[PDB]
Amino acid sequence: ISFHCYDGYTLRGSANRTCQVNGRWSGQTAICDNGAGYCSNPGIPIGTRKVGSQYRLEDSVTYHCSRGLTLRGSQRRTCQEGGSWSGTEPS
Amino acid sequence: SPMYSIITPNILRLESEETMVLEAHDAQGDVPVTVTVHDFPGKKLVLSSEKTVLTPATNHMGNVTFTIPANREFKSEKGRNKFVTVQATFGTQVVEKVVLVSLQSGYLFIQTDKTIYTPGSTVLYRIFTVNHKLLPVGRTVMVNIENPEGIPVKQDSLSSQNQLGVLPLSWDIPELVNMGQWKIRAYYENSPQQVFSTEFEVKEYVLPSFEVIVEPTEKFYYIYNEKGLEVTITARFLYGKKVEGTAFVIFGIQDGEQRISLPESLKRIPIEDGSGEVVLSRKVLLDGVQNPRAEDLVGKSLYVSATVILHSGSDMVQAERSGIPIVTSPYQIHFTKTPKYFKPGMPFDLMVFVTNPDGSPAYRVPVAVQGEDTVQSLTQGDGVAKLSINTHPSQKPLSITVRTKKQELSEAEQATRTMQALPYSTVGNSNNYLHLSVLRTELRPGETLNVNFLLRMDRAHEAKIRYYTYLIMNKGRLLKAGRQVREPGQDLVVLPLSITTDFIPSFRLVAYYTLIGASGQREVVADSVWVDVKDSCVGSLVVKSGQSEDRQPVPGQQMTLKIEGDHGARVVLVAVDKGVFVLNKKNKLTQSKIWDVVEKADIGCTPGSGKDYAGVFSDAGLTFTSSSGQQTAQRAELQCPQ
Amino acid sequence: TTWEILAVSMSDKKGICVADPFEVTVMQDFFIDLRLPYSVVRNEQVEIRAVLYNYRQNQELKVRVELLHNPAFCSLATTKRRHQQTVTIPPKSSLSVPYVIVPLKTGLQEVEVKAAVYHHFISDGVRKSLKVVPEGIRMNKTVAVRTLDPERLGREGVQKEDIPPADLSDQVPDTESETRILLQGTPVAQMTEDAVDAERLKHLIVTPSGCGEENMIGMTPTVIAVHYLDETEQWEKFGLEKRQGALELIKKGYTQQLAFRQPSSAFAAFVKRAPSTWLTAYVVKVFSLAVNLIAIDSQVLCGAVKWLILEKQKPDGVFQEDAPVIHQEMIGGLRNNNEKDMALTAFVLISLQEAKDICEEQVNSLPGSITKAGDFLEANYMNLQRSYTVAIAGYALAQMGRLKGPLLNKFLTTAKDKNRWEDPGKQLYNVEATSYALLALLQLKDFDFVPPVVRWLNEQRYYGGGYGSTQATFMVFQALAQYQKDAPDHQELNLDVSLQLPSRSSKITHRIHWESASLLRSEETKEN
Amino acid sequence: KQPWQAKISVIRPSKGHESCMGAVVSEYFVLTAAHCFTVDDKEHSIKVSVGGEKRDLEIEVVLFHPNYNINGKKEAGIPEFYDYDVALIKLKNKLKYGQTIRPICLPCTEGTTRALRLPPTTTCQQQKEELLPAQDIKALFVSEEEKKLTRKEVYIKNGDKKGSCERDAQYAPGYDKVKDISEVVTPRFLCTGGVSPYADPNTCRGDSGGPLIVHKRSRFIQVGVISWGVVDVCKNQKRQKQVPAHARDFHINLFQVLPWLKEKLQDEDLGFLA
Ligand SMILES: *[C@@H]1O[C@H](CO)[C@@H](O[C@@H]2O[C@H](CO)[C@@H](O[C@@H]3O[C@H](CO)[C@@H](O)[C@H](O)[C@@H]3O)[C@H](O)[C@H]2NC(C)=O)[C@H](O)[C@H]1NC(C)=O
Ligand SMILES: *[C@@H]1O[C@H](CO)[C@@H](O[C@@H]2O[C@H](CO)[C@@H](O[C@@H]3O[C@H](CO)[C@@H](O)[C@H](O)[C@@H]3O)[C@H](O)[C@H]2NC(C)=O)[C@H](O)[C@H]1NC(C)=O
Ligand SMILES: *[C@@H]1O[C@H](CO)[C@@H](O[C@@H]2O[C@H](CO)[C@@H](O[C@@H]3O[C@H](CO)[C@@H](O)[C@H](O)[C@@H]3O)[C@H](O)[C@H]2NC(C)=O)[C@H](O)[C@H]1NC(C)=O
Repeated sequence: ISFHCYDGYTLRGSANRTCQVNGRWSGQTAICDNGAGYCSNPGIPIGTRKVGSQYRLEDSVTYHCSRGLTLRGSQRRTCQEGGSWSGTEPS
Repeated sequence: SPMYSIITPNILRLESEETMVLEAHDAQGDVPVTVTVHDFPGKKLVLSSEKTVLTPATNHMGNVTFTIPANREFKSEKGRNKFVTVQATFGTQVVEKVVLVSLQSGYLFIQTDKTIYTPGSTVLYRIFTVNHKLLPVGRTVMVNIENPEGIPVKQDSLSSQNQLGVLPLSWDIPELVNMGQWKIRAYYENSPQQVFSTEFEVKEYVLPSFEVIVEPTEKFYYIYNEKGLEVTITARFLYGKKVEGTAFVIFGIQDGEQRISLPESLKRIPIEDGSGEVVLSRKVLLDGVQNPRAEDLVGKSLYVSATVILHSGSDMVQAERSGIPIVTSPYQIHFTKTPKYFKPGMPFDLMVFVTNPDGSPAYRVPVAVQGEDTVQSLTQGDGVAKLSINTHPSQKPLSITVRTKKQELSEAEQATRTMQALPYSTVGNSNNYLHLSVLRTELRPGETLNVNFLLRMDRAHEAKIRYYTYLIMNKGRLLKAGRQVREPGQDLVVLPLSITTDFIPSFRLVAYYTLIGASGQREVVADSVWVDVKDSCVGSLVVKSGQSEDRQPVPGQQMTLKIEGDHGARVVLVAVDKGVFVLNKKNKLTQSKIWDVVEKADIGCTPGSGKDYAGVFSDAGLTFTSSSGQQTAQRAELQCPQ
Repeated sequence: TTWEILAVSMSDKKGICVADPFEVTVMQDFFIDLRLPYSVVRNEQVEIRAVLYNYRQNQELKVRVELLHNPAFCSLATTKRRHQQTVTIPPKSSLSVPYVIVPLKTGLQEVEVKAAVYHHFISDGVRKSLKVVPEGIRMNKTVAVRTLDPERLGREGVQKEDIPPADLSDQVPDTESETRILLQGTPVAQMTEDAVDAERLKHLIVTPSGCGEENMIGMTPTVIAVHYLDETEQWEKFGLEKRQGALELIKKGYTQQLAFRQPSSAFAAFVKRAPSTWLTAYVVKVFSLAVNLIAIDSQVLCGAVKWLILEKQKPDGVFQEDAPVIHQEMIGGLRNNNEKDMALTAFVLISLQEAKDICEEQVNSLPGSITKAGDFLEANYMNLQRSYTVAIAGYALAQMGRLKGPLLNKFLTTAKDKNRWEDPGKQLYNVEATSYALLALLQLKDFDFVPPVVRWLNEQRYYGGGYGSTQATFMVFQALAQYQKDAPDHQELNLDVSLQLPSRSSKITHRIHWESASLLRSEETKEN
Repeated sequence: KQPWQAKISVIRPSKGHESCMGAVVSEYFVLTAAHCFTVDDKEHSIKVSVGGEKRDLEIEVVLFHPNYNINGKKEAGIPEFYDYDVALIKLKNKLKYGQTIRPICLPCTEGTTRALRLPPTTTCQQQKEELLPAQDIKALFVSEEEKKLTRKEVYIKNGDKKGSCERDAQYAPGYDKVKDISEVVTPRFLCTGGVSPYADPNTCRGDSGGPLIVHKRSRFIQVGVISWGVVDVCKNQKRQKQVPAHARDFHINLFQVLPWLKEKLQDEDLGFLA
């Protein structure tokens, strides 16, 4: 599957991703970002659901996997001072 | 004696190409012309400089193009209006005139993707940057986003250079934000006084599943109609299917902005097969105002609100149709396209504009002048009827009252309007006039137009007339200028004019002749006419289904989209749910709204003629200056009078 | 639904064209329509309606519809039990399925409902989301509204304003609070006066005629009127087009004045008359202000200056008058002989400084003579008495930057009622003295003493012209034209507003200028 | 706190002392600007100090970029031309790494790939998408405030505000009559400073040649060299507390000078990518 953003957005991460033999998608996570937040867009890893559209300072996002799947990583991430989200990217 | 003339538009624009026409009457041999443009005042720098030679083989003509430079001399904002020192030298004779300059660089159109947004979403918006010819250009544009209180929240300074005149932008909505009508304002960096805006609403909502169209049987309401006002309620789903349920419909009156509701008119009708009928009776309406006279309701409007509820009780939709005016006559007469100046002894052409009470044009309506009844013109699809009356050679003001002779209707229900036309003041009472009459039909690109020149003068000086001079005004610029010959004895000559795509939406046509009769004085008589073209695209852009119809597609299915447009064109797209237009059908970008902005920025005010020869040019938006002393009046206002 | 596709094209040759809306209808035969509200309160039991539509022509459906379990909601669907019922839907009809839920946690939660039909391979599922807003009423409190102005409210140029934390003793347990801080600049609109109306200045277009001094009485109200009308932009209300008729009258008096120029590069009333110091210097004052309208030769203007420096300048800097002019009405305040050495030296020194930027290369003794003439005015400035001599010697010292100390205090306190420097005697000299001191107030860039001075010159309504009005028309419309060019529309806005919060480590600094004023700079903080 | 910062001093015959700065990139090379030196300046008259040491280190050669030409636009009326304003300083003595002297990492190397926790298959185009994206990028530079070094956090206008930043070069001295504004601003440039979105501190004349550093995950990566500015807000008395709004500063993008940097540092064990 391939990714392509709307007008006025910059695509970072792998634009072309491939499902491998280990049940995981290749490359990095595709993110469409406009560059309007203090932190960058944490994006949506494939299989997750992100709750939180504001990417300002002191904001938070929560992640949930699908049915029968186990979250690895941080369920909640928080934008810190300096432009770096707390925790780690889920999968 | 040789005569040298110069014609320039009324207002010149920054960074744009304007056209300049040079002539030399009663001359033989070549005349070298050196034209130099300076700023006002004092002549500090040369803004433009062009040269040409007037050959008698071209009948002493030569169109010259220049451009106001983008220099920082027009930097002061306290100056309000800007002027230039325009100067042309015909060999040894210098002719000059001060011309008004506007700071405007073009037009700016703002497209949004939706008309209403929730908190937490993101607003996508494009900005199209074009000049005065509706062609793309690269400038610096300042962009503002305002709250309902009118305070700008986010400011930017972008450039449309190397982007093909399309500026994609975005803005996120916070979760906690003020509801109401937000605003997006934008302007050019060189013209900050000319601001262009588009609104959008912010509301907490969910999308409905069906629309309700509230349309009455007529687009008005007659007072003495004993049947009342019948209103049809149409309710269908978004996907085309029809709606079963129940509706709640209530009428009301509106006087200005103070609304007075009518609780006596509450009805509950079932909606079967997506249709329903409801009637407001006249006895209920006359009992609500407590008015024994029925003639005082003329002027007020009526508004209907409907609320349809499904049989499952899962969704309901409120809809409203307002501005249904109560009138004695179903037609209105406006002389807004008709000239206010006539010529004695010559036929006068009236451009009658007939409207429905909601503003739409009327089809097939007889129009005859009261007190004459000779010509009974019928309305076209654009609502225009063509009349003509014979006039007496007198300088009395002409009071014309025009009525309608529509059948299936009495004379008390007919419309009327009276205007006053002032006589054209001649030069020296020589009674030399010139009339311009044109076949009024819907003009489309590709057709040819027959323009007629009628000359009324004495026979002692008609042999000196050998040529006419016509000029085309379109979108505040000069488009084409030429000559039209005349032999002695010909009272009428016809110019065939080809109609291209560049005359859209309308154009004005001026003409003049020049001669010396009796005493050695140069006489100039002129006339103008405004002709509307079919408001369509300059190019073309159609979007249809690339897949050969098939059936109605399934959610998740791929489809092919056929995009049909001009070559080398950047096409931008948007796909909107039609459940958005149920809540807000305002602020849609259409082609007809674009031509409404271009037509309201023209430098010509009066739709035809003037009080004298110099009043024709200033009311059509032109400047004239000659070597014999005849000029036009100054213009210090960027807008029209009143 | 139905999608309405709008398209806009952009060709470089054809231009713009917005397409007609093209409609694509998307529909299925069996589907669920999940109708959800915009927000539900946490722990409030609400009922949602899942409508199942059957658009088949003549086939009734037996459907088993089931609601999926979510831990964020409390319904009858659990982890070890399915909430599924089987219903029968007649053809060309719909059936509403009621479902009760209780949301358990704030945020954006998810609801999914699936269904499938009996003995056929048709199924559908809908997964939409709804906001779980926590319990309570949304409220806002204003913590502080403080007006920011350093130097006024502050000290030394800085202003410190401390903000206390909010109350929030009535807050809902386990809810988020957000504090918004707003910065807003206030626009100012100061200075500027109404210029003298051009309808009152019709009588100043005078054709000059006469001898060497009668030419200058006619040249003066025509040169100074074009200089005043070009800066105030009142050619529309004057009538326009008459500028060219007045530009030819300026070239008429320039030609007649050179006919009385002596071979010593000086000017007199006649060619057999001895050269004059005042008439040569007043020619320099008019000709240097007339370089913006027509052409001015370099060999006559600097030669008049070179005759004023090498021949008629003592090494003290004092300019002595050899032969005075015949018309004593054109000299103005110089007719009164009180301090002739301080008023005539100040009259020529303004003419040397208004021609300083013109004759710097030809006459190399001009930066020397300006230094020589400016030192004589500085010594005896503390001994002047008449209000005209203080005004004429204050503008000759301000163009170099030497009106400071005890000399600057004597210049401002001579004004009676702080609006006029009138002498006890001669109305024409008091009208001229207010305009000499106004030109010194605009060279110092002291805009505080200016608006009472300009308001007195406009309320007097002196429109120039007449006998003895040569200096009185030349100076009032020179100072009032200098006023309209040096007038600001606003005072400075430049606010170095830095915000230190104890929750962070960096200072949040904004600079609010005039163009970026009226623009809120929101900084949100969820910590109180 | 800033071990990589070099202080460069050039003594000229009665012209004065040129106080520039640089960045320690290896054991032998110090990266700085090119307009601090000319062809007439000899190596005995150029002294570089690092680590706060009182002594001056002696140099071997100053390597200019081959495209640098400051007077190459005097025909067009432009006195200055700061395109490709980078230079390397090869020292005479090897630098010993300790607690006060350490290098600064550079774009498109092996150590930069592990410092961002990227896979080793990361290309040089993938790293340019990481350090300089199309947004407003948080960065910092090093300045000298009263004989003491301090950091000034700025924002890199690389997104939609890149257009508003670059058009403010018309107000620079000598550039007041330049026709095309893109003639003096090549794509080898980055833009910092201004009022939107914040009030960034501006670079002084003494901070010229310094590094434009990006702090990400407690590590410091240099992405640019300080070149020139439109408005001189520093007068060696304080910082002029009323700056204008168009006071922008320009830098040299290190992603555009990579084939010259890879050639001159090929024997330095930096491990540039292919
Ligand atoms: C990611 O992978 C996609 C393919 O999966 C790459 O798309 C390739 O893009 C090129 C454009 O340089 C395509 O060439 C063009 O194809 C159109 C087809 O309509 C043809 O009309 C043009 O004349 C031109 O040949 C190419 O077809 C396309 N590849 C495929 C398989 O379709 C894309 O470049 C990759 N991007 C990255 C960042 O890796
Ligand atoms: C100013 O005058 C010049 C010269 O007369 C104009 O240039 C001419 O422009 C037309 C339009 O592109 C050229 O083609 C002509 O088109 C008409 C279309 O109906 C056709 O009937 C003619 O036979 C002709 O082919 C024409 O070749 C070109 N040059 C000359 C020497 O005529 C120019 O358009 C004028 N500009 C304005 C603003 O009036
Ligand atoms: C947060 O504080 C504001 C105080 O400013 C509370 O009142 C709200 O104030 C605004 C501004 O006056 C109102 O907007 C206006 O409403 C009027 C109708 O009364 C309309 O004509 C104007 O065009 C404008 O839109 C707003 O209605 C008002 N809110 C109300 C009355 O509910 C605000 O309520 C506070 N918010 C919360 C969540 O407590």
